Formats: sequence, C-alpha cells, structure tokens
Amino acid sequence: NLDIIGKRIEKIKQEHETSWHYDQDHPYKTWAYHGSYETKQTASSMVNGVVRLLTKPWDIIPMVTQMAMTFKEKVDTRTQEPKEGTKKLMKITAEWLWKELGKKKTPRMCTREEFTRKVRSNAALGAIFNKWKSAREAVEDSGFWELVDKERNLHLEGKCETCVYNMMSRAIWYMWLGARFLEFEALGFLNEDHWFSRENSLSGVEGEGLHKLGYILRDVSKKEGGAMYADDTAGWDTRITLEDLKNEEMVTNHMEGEHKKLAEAIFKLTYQNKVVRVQRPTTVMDIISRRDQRGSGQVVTYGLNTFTNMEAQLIRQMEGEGVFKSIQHLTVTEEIAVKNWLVRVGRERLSRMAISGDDCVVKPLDDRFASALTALNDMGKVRKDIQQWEPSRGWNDWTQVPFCSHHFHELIMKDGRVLVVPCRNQDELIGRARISQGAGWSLRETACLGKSYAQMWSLMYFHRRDLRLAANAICSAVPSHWVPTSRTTATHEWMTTEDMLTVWNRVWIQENPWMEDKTPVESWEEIPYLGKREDQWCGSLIGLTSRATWAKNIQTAINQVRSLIGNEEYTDYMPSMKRFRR
Ligand SMILES: Clc1cccc2[nH]cnc12
Ligand SMILES: [Zn+2]
Ligand SMILES: [Zn+2]
Repeated sequence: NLDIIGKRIEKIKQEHETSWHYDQDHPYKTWAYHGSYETKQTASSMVNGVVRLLTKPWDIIPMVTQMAMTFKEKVDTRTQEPKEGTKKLMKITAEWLWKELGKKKTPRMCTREEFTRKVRSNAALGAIFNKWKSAREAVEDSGFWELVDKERNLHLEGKCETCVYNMMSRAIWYMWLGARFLEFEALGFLNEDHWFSRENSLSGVEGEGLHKLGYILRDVSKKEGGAMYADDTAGWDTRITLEDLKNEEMVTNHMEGEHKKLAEAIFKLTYQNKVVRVQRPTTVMDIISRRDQRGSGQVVTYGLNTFTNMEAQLIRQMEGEGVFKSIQHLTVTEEIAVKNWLVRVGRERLSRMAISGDDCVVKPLDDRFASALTALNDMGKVRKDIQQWEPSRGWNDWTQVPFCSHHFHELIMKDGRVLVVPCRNQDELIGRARISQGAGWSLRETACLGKSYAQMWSLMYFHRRDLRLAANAICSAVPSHWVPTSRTTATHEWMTTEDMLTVWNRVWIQENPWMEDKTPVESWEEIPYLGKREDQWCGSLIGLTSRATWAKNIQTAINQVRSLIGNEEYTDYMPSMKRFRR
C-alpha cells in the first residue's frame, strides 16, 4: 500500500499545498481516495466538410448524422480473486506461453533514438501538454532527459515519483511524456519486435492489416472442429485481476541486467500499483490509487491484453476438452495432464484462434467449448450481452463471424480469382469519414484527411458501390499532389500519393500469399463489387432516388469543393467507372 504509492502522493500534495483537503463526500468505493485540489477546464467531434459536401444523400440518414453530435460506473467495480484451481491453470499457461513467444525472440530495451523517431512522425503515445508544449519540443531538450534520468535511477532502487495516470466503454489514461519513455524502454520490445505477429504467436494478428484478417478467419475455418465462437468480454480492461498483472510480469524471467530490473519496476510500481488524477464538477482533481485493472500505454495494453486473452482461451478450450474437472483445486496428476496438453497440442490450439487484444475468434475442437464457462467466469472474463451461465451462441459460417468491428465476404473476380474483403455497415464507414478530431484545421488539412479516407475506401472497401464512387469523387475534388494526413495513425498502405490502382495490385495480388496467379489488374473495371442485393444488406443506398441524383450530378459536387479550395491541379478519377466512361 502507501509506502510504494505515497512518495508520488506527497509530491503532488506539496505542489498543490494551498488547495489540499480530504473530501468527506468522495464518490469512490473500489478506488482508494487520498484528497483533492482546485482546477477548472475540460475536445469534441468536428465535421469534415470536404467529405460531407461529397456525400450529400447521407445528410438525411440519422445513423450517419447522429455520429457527429454529443460507464465510469464500470471502472468503479471490483473483481473477486479466482479459486486456487483457476490461479494454478493461469500461472502454468502464462509460463508455457511466454516461453513459446520467446523461443525465437530476445527481450531488449528500446532506446531514446527509437522514442524520438516515434514522436517525429505522429504515433499517439498518450502524453500531456506543463514545462514545454508539444511532444516534438521536449525530446530535443536535454533538461527533460535529466528528469527522465532521475526517475530512471529511482526505478533501479524500487521507488517512483512522477509516474501518475490521468483518466479522461472507453477510458483513456494519459501519462506525462517521461514515464511513457520508461514504459516504452522496458516493454516497447513486445510491439517493436512483433511478439504477437501470427508467424510468432500463432493466435495473434499484430501487423496483419484489414486485407489479411478475412483470409486468416477462412484459414481458421478450414480446421476440423465446431462452430467459430467470438464472445465479446464486458469491459475487458476493468476485468484484469492482480493475478493477470502478475502472470504478465513473468515476461521478466526472460530478461537480464539493467532491463530485468527496469521491466520489473514498471510492472511493480505503475501496473500492480497505480496513482491517477480525475476531474469532478462539484471543479477539482481527486488523487486515487488501486492495485489491479488495466491502465498502461495504449500499445503495451494491446500486447498484454492479447497475451492474457490467448491464455484465458487456451484454458477455456482445456475445460471444453475435459483436461481438468474443477476450478476449486487442481490435483497434482491434473497438473501433469494440463502441462502435457500444452506440450502435446498447445501450439495446434493457438492456431485455432485469431486474437487482437480483448477481441477473439476460437474454432475449438468441438462444441463442448460453448458451455465450458467455469474458468472463463472465474478468471473475471465474463461475457457481454448473455446470462453468466447461458451457453455461447456460435457462428456456422466464417463470413458471418464478427472480428475487429468487421465481417468478411468471399468475392469472385471476373477471372475466377478469389478475394476475401473486409466490410461493415456503410453508415458506420461514411459517419467516421465525416468526422475530424481537434481544433485549428485548414481547408487543405481537412481536404487531406478527406483523401486519407477516400484512399482507405478504395483499397479496403472498393467492393461497395457508394464508397468506390464517393472515393473517386473526393480524390477528384482534392488536388492530385496533396498528401493524405491523420493525427492518430495496423498496416496503413492507403497513406501515399502513389497510383491507387498500383497500390491495389501490390496489396491484393502481388503481396497476397492466398493469390497464386500474380496477373496484375490493368483497370478498376476488372475489380468486382459485392452482389447488388449483398451491397444493400450491408447498408448501400443503390436503388434510392437521392443516391441516383447524387451519382448523376457527381461532377457538380466535385466542382463545388474545387471552387472552395481554389485554382490548384486536379485529376478527374470518375472515367475509371464504367458508367462515367462515355
Ligand atoms: Cl517449466 C516450462 C515452462 C514452459 C514450457 C515448458 N515445457 C516444458 N517445461 C516447461
Ligand atoms: Zn516512476
Ligand atoms: Zn458486408
């Protein structure tokens, strides 16, 4: 308790001395309270006019229009320590898993050089804006690294000072840029050297990208077994138990020297002990500790979520296969079987799973999995939108399975070659493209974000009619040579000024390991759509008056935007479409 966290606590206490008080009406139970000090201040979702002007029919679809307008009583719930039988299975699996992830990997500290190169190309590392201003500035200053160094040597002694979380079904936990570095130095390797690639982790999909996920599920489907299950966990970050945080820490048994200690520090002092600063209108800043839950770097979170989820799902598989009988206690002769299962078939069982953070698809050996819930529910990994003890509804077709907000279509090119293409409700896709995050955007920046979306649609969602059209319109309405932008950057191959037909060929034909014939496609008309009825089901306006008026007169919308932007150099991309071709 207060020995490990109190130092950090005292330091803030003293900086806001003229304000301190123990508020006798503090709304926490599960969060350990400490006090309050005076503040007064807060970003909301602005509309992108380049994208909106070029998608007029949607100005009247509420599912689209509402997306641009607008539980903290779930971060304040407490998870129950698992049984002795559960806690044993988790610890055995974590060991075997970590060793497997490390069989062909070397843990290693990430560097200041690598950290600087991250910041000098916009990758949301979650910092605060105060002694400097932006991320860029502070990295180029030497004083910073003297503060970073103090804390680094502090960590080598097992004490912490400036590493405090800032809260703001999502809960974002911004840290000050220094503690970010040190979190990155120790654990960045997990991300940077791809510990959860599919090659390496067998269940994982890090670095895979939306044009592979579909092919991966279809490969999974090919295994002999039961239904594909895809259970969403209810508030996964909040259901991370202290035993989870401890099994994750077992990565350090793979380390040495300076590293092993620094890794051990981050886990000990920031992950398995926490300190956080939250707003409250009655306006103040409450300083609260808790020992468990997730509250890390958005990246490390991903890797450790994937790891613990991989673990849960091997175990739930075990309960289905009847490897263990009860979670109340493991017999010694049950350990020998649990251990031998992992060694005999564990790798094969990882290959029946596609896991991306809190998100999974399991094709288990049979449908006993569906009702194997004791370990799952006892680990705290309790299922969303279904009763605790009601068995899992599982999917019979891989083209129906939800995965990373998407579903995946099989789609036969006019030449017999097979595309597996990502997809989701068109109102969702068009709604996101109509939205920008932040203040002080120029028409040029707004235009270049519009372009980023258009090029994604062209690469990923070319098979949806409204999107190939809106995409050609946007790319026509925005100067040909202006570069796509994005303030919060998976593989993102649409971020480029290259010919989008050339990028398509490289991605879907040339580099696509599931495509044997490498015959490049010569024009967009060779590139097919979903069925017209399939397009409507996935939220197309094809067949409506308004949609046809829009298509008819598209060149008039394109010019409207061109007129606002100015006398630049523009290309007409609509003659790539059969119907705008004479
Ligand atoms: Cl002790 C231990 C950890 C991970 C994997 C293993 N295989 C055999 N023994 C093992
Ligand atoms: Zn620290
Ligand atoms: Zn679809």
